[PDB]
Amino acid sequence: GPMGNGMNKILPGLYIGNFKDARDAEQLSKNKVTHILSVHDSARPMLEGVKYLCIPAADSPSQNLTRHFKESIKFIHECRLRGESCLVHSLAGVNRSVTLVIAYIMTVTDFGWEDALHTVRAGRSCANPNVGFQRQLQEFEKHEVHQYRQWLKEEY
Repeated sequence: GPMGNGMNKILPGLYIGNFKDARDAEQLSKNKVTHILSVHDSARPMLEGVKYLCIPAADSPSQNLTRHFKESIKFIHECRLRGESCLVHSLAGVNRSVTLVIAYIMTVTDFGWEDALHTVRAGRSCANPNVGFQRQLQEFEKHEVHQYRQWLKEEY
C-alpha cells in the first residue's frame, strides 16, 4: 500500500518505515532499532532508548535534501559500523526517507541512484521518490557521489 505494511529491512541494520512504524515500540524492539532518522514536517525526538537525527523537510517541489545527505550518511553509517540498527522514516516511508537511504546506498556501493532504488524496492516495494528528489539524486550521482565515497574511505 501507499504507506507500506510495516517497517522493512533494506540492508542489515537499515530499515525504512512510516510515521506509525517509528512510534511502534514493539516493532522497534523486535528489529533492535536504536537510531531513528526522522525526515518529515514535524520531525523531533520522541521515544526513549533511541538516538535521533531529525530533518524537518517537506514533500514539496522546492525541498532540498542534498544538503542533508552527508549528515544522514554519517548518522546511518556510524550506527551500522557499531552493529546497531537504524530506521529512516518519513510520513509514508515512500519519498523523503527513501531518498536519504538511496544516497546512503550509493555511497557504500558503486551504485548509481537507479540501482540504489532497485535495492530499496527489493525490501520496501512502495519506495518511489518524486521527480524533484530524483533530480537531486541524479545530480549527486553525476557530481558528488565519488567524493562522498572517498570521504567515507578516509573517515572509516
